Amino acid sequence: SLLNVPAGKDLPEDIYVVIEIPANADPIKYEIDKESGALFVDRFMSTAMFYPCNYGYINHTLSLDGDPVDVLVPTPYPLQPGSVTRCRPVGVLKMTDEAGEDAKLVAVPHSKLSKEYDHIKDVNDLPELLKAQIAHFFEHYKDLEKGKWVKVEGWENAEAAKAEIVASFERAKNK
Amino acid sequence: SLLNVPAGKDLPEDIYVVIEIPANADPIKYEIDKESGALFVDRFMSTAMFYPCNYGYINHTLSLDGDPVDVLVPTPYPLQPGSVTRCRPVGVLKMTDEAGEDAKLVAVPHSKLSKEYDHIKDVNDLPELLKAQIAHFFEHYKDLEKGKWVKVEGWENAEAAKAEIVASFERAKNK
Amino acid sequence: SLLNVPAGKDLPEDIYVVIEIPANADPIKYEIDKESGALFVDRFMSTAMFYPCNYGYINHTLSLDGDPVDVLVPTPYPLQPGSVTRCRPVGVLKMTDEAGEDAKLVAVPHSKLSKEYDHIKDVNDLPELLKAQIAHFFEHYKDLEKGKWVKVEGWENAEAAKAEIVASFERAKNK
Amino acid sequence: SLLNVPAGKDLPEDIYVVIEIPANADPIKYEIDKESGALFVDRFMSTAMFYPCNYGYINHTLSLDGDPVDVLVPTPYPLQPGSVTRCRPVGVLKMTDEAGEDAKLVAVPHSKLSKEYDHIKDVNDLPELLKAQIAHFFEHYKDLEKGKWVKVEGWENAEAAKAEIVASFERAKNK
Amino acid sequence: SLLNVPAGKDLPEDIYVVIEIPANADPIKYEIDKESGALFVDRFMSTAMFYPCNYGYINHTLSLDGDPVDVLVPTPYPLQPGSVTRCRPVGVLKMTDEAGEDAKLVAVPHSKLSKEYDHIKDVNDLPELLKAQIAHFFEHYKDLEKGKWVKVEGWENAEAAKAEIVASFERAKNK
Amino acid sequence: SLLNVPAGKDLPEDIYVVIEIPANADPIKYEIDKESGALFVDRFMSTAMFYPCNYGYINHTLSLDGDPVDVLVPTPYPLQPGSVTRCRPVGVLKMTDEAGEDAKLVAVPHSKLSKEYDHIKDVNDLPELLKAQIAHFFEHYKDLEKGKWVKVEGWENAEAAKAEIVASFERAKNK
Ligand SMILES: [Ca+2]
Ligand SMILES: [Ca+2]
Ligand SMILES: [Ca+2]
Ligand SMILES: [Ca+2]
Ligand SMILES: [Ca+2]
Ligand SMILES: [Ca+2]
Ligand SMILES: [Ca+2]
Ligand SMILES: [Ca+2]
Ligand SMILES: [Ca+2]
Ligand SMILES: [Ca+2]
Ligand SMILES: [Ca+2]
Ligand SMILES: [Ca+2]
Ligand SMILES: [Ca+2]
Ligand SMILES: [Ca+2]
Ligand SMILES: [Ca+2]
Ligand SMILES: [Ca+2]
Ligand SMILES: [Ca+2]
Ligand SMILES: [Ca+2]
Ligand SMILES: [Ca+2]
Ligand SMILES: [Ca+2]
Ligand SMILES: [Ca+2]
Ligand SMILES: [Ca+2]
Ligand SMILES: [Ca+2]
Ligand SMILES: [Ca+2]
Ligand SMILES: [Ca+2]
Ligand SMILES: [Ca+2]
Ligand SMILES: [Ca+2]
Ligand SMILES: [Ca+2]
Ligand SMILES: [Ca+2]
Ligand SMILES: [Ca+2]
Ligand SMILES: [Cl-]
Ligand SMILES: [Cl-]
Ligand SMILES: [Cl-]
Ligand SMILES: [Cl-]
Ligand SMILES: [Cl-]
Ligand SMILES: [Cl-]
Ligand SMILES: [Cl-]
Ligand SMILES: [Cl-]
Ligand SMILES: [Cl-]
Ligand SMILES: [Cl-]
Ligand SMILES: [Cl-]
Ligand SMILES: [Cl-]
Ligand SMILES: [Cl-]
Ligand SMILES: [Cl-]
Ligand SMILES: [Cl-]
Ligand SMILES: [Cl-]
Ligand SMILES: [Cl-]
Ligand SMILES: [Cl-]
Ligand code: NA
Ligand code: NA
Ligand code: NA
Ligand code: NA
Ligand code: NA
Ligand code: NA
Repeated sequence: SLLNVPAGKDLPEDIYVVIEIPANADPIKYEIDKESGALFVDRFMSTAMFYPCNYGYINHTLSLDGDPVDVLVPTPYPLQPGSVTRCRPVGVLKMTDEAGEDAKLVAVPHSKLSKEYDHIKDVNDLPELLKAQIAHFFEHYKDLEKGKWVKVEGWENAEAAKAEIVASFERAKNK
Repeated sequence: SLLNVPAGKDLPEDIYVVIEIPANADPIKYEIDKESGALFVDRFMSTAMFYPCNYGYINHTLSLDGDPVDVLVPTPYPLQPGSVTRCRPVGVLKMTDEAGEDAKLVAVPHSKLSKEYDHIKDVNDLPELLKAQIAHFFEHYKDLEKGKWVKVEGWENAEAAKAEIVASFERAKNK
Repeated sequence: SLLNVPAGKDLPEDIYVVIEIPANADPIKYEIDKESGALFVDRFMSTAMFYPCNYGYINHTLSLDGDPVDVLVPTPYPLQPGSVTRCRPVGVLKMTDEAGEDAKLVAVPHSKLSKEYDHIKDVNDLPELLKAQIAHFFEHYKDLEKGKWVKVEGWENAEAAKAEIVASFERAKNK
Repeated sequence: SLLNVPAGKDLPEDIYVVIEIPANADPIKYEIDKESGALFVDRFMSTAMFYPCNYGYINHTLSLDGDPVDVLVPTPYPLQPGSVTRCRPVGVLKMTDEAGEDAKLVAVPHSKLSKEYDHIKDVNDLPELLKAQIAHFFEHYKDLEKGKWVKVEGWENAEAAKAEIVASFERAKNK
Repeated sequence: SLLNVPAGKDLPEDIYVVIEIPANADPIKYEIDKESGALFVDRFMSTAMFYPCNYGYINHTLSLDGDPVDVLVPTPYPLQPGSVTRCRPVGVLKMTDEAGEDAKLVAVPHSKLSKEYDHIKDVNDLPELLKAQIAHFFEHYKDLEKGKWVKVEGWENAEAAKAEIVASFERAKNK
Repeated sequence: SLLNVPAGKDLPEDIYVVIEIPANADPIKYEIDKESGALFVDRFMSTAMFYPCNYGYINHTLSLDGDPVDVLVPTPYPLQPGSVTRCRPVGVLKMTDEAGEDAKLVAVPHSKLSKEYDHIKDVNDLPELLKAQIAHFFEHYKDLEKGKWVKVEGWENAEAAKAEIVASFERAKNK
């Protein structure tokens, strides 16, 4: 099932991301259920916003927030919910929510899937417009949901992203 | 797998529906296979009709027709086949087919997913147009399939819907 | 051409809206060009937001901002850019932008097109979620465009909407 | 504008059809307005049905019902509303509605656009499933609209279709 | 899971195909992973081409190339990735790639799903345009991927397709 | 109508392109008719290929092939057929077809529509993958259409593109 997919072929540079929400999609927040492996509806979003990239997680990781590491994956065409993509981390957006710190990584399709993103090596290589759009999304998408809130802090580099992956992989392994 | 998803967090008011057919979709009737959990094509429909809401079933239920309880779920945007949505029953359409009685429940997204449908408490609160469209769909979608037929009987209330859920949950539990 | 379509069969209660941007669409702001009648791209929006309803204008009207009256039209399914829909005003959102006051009307499909929206008679009958989503959209969609900004003021009723239509129709007639 | 497009390069075998409603579309009945050339919404259909082929009319024709000849055009992919396709008539479905007789022609893409439909020479060459789906659509799509109704009579051949085209072209020419 | 679906109810005439890539889709080559049953991205294709039919495989088969038998399934509407369709083989396209011979079967929806394809009994009954489009796709889709290449050889009949199914089913059974 | 749209606000650097075919679309080749301004179907393409960018022309230009200048416009989201986009030329692909030389320009959305493409100043700044995909498309899309053929020659720079625009604008002006 999706529950058995590796974290990656060679973490932290070569990872797999399980997609929950496609790019360019309707505002339905899906989440894989840890017990069943099934895709559940978490929310029908109240804001007229959409996730700016495909969105999902790295299996077999455990962040300090109790969930697997969250990742945004830009692609040329939107991915299927429940599919798995090989990727390479390039940066991370830090933010604070009602529960504490959080982080949203950005990882690009691995070179074996396409050469398209090979030129993006670190966070400064992501388009400025894309980074601004991502920050604005996380800052505002919960504006109409009482109880949940997000304050965006700022971007960090690929080494910071990779550190989150390794820390969270080792935490899961040792759980 | 989808085979392991609960009937609901607190039946009959708080249920899960496993979606087989999205709203606003092409006329492909999908059904989850009980053995494998996979989504199979049942039919490429002959009529130029579409399911009027997302359509699926309540897992771990057994109706007198030998299948899990059938449910229609209105949503703001169409759901993914194979996804699971938390919902609240509000009414039921009774009908007769080539095999006997049947029923098609209507359940709305649970308040935790969105406040949108909180105002729909019972069958009289569903829009008249939606109810008429649903009845017309079930009356006619099999008009060109020899062997299968449906005669729509009429709507009943949320208590009737809830009774079907409980009866069919207890039948499954006791199988 | 679109340039020759009436303001309405019986203003201000029975109007036509020329659609520029569909509901549930990609974030491309289109505008009809007054000279040619053609649909031009105004902007590829920087924010990950979408217009919450179909959006367009009432032909043969002139508001104090120099443009025809702006209208949002909820529909069951998204409309085609460049199409024309008969509608009935129900409310108006007032706002301030870099140039001055503005207003975004809401008008629902006319009863002759469908009975669906007949129950919405005034602004209090629009769903609260929809109104909040609309306000949030206009408050934030220009957050990443330097030079353009919007501060949302608040909703007014169908009589206020109708007054804007009549004032702007008479201004155009007298230009 | 669309108002100036010919009936055809060589009627009745080689015609142009102005498309109003795409195949595989949402249930929005569009109609071109004779005065403006603009695409208007006629109806948001109440039934959960869709037009089985692209649907439109032959310009510069006048049938006994006061409108241009109505035509269904099967294509491999859905057409744009307002576009024009070169086609060849192959058959006609006769029907009675609240106003009198009507007819819905079927015309296939001309050989110059594609060889795909060259094998369909007459009404017996259309797939049986397609013909049944078309008849069922026209029989039922107005089932929930009070005031409008349709009783389907039966299919006739390409010569019958061609006769309707010629009669209606000559009626328009002589208006 | 998808891993447990039969090869077919009555091979080689009555088979199941697990769909990986829908018809009319974006150029994302998906493949089910043998270990997990999950849908992985194999490639973001470099060419502006799309798979001409739905594409997938027959479970519990093993061809000489080490993978299950590959099958193209024409349908009236595109299928969901990960869904399963009952079908009937009608022909096979032979080709050579960087690793050796290959074959791409064509199988049509089984009569129980629809009567639409019952008239296609053998390879000569497939439309010429469809066969040419399929051959051209496989000849060119890898033109921009270094390392992978395809030279199309030619079509063979339903008996040849059926022989591949049986040989590959027996090879798997005996592994 | 579309017939009255300028070539551009300040040719050759600041042009308008009238879109005929969206990005990421079905394989339907549309062309605006010079007489009517309407969008006609030219071809239902036989190959399983799609135009790699939005495609259209510069109005009020006349190339040596008798038609307005042809332009590809990359955008973040596909454009509407018949819409008009302000753009800036960056390069040109030269090719030979059954009638003689041809050229396909590439122009990016103007800075006023978005900052996204400001970094693309000349042909070397276009992604290599995109350029290869475009060349491969034009080399192969007519492979199954008898009578029409294309041999791709190679790319030239923004000055070459601009020269084509000016030459063809002056030819039209002087017709
Ligand atoms: Ca979308
Ligand atoms: Ca998560
Ligand atoms: Ca969080
Ligand atoms: Ca997290
Ligand atoms: Ca915030
Ligand atoms: Ca649909
Ligand atoms: Ca069922
Ligand atoms: Ca039944
Ligand atoms: Ca049942
Ligand atoms: Ca019936
Ligand atoms: Ca959308
Ligand atoms: Ca405006
Ligand atoms: Ca303004
Ligand atoms: Ca205004
Ligand atoms: Ca603001
Ligand atoms: Ca559709
Ligand atoms: Ca008509
Ligand atoms: Ca009629
Ligand atoms: Ca008629
Ligand atoms: Ca009838
Ligand atoms: Ca497509
Ligand atoms: Ca395979
Ligand atoms: Ca191979
Ligand atoms: Ca193979
Ligand atoms: Ca080759
Ligand atoms: Ca597409
Ligand atoms: Ca051209
Ligand atoms: Ca040419
Ligand atoms: Ca040219
Ligand atoms: Ca060539
Ligand atoms: Cl792992
Ligand atoms: Cl993306
Ligand atoms: Cl990589
Ligand atoms: Cl349970
Ligand atoms: Cl729905
Ligand atoms: Cl609830
Ligand atoms: Cl007027
Ligand atoms: Cl809407
Ligand atoms: Cl009204
Ligand atoms: Cl004419
Ligand atoms: Cl069609
Ligand atoms: Cl022909
Ligand atoms: Cl088996
Ligand atoms: Cl297909
Ligand atoms: Cl069969
Ligand atoms: Cl000009
Ligand atoms: Cl593009
Ligand atoms: Cl510019
Ligand atoms: Na909030
Ligand atoms: Na039947
Ligand atoms: Na701004
Ligand atoms: Na009726
Ligand atoms: Na290659
Ligand atoms: Na050719």
